[PDB]
Amino acid sequence: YVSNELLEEAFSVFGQVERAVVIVDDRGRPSGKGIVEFSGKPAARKALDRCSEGSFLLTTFPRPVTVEPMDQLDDEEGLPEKLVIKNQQFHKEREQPPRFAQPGSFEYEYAMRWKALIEMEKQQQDQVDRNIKEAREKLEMEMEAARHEHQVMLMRQ
Amino acid sequence: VEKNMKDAKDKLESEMEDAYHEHQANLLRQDLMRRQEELRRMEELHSQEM
Repeated sequence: YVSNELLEEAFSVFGQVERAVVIVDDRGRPSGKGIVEFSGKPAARKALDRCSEGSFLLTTFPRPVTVEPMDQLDDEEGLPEKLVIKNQQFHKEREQPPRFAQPGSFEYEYAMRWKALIEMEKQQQDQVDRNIKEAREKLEMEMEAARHEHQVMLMRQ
Repeated sequence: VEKNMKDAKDKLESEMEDAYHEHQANLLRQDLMRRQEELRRMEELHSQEM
């Protein structure tokens, strides 16, 4: 449960926040991610290192947010033809135009190998996602136990 | 009567510090017992949850 102003104010400690909008998909539920942009590079670096070495927490739910530098994916320029190197290997990779792979040929077999490798990659990524999800679910089920134990130990101290 | 009382006042003056110490000790003990009661209650609740 997050809001744009929540990220705007929470990260306002490290510096001025020009924009802080939670990445939200079409339906409206949060996607579990967000984008925050500062004004100065030193402020962003300080926030990044403080969050990495520290535990920046947002709400009552004691789950801090992981902070990493933003990679910038651009889709405006794309890639024009003239900015390609157009060197020798480009001609090597442009001997024949794009087309379907003829069944029973070498191209079809090697494409089968590539598709199998890609499917195995997807299966491994899904397995990692499942492991992370189960670990998080197990970690969430013990909210009350750990909190009560810490209360016990602190107050007995 | 005057002498007996002169003595009663003198005696009651002597317990200035002792009664104060007793009162402070007693209030500290009451606070300690109520905190220990909280301790046992929340500890057994935590044990049941575990």
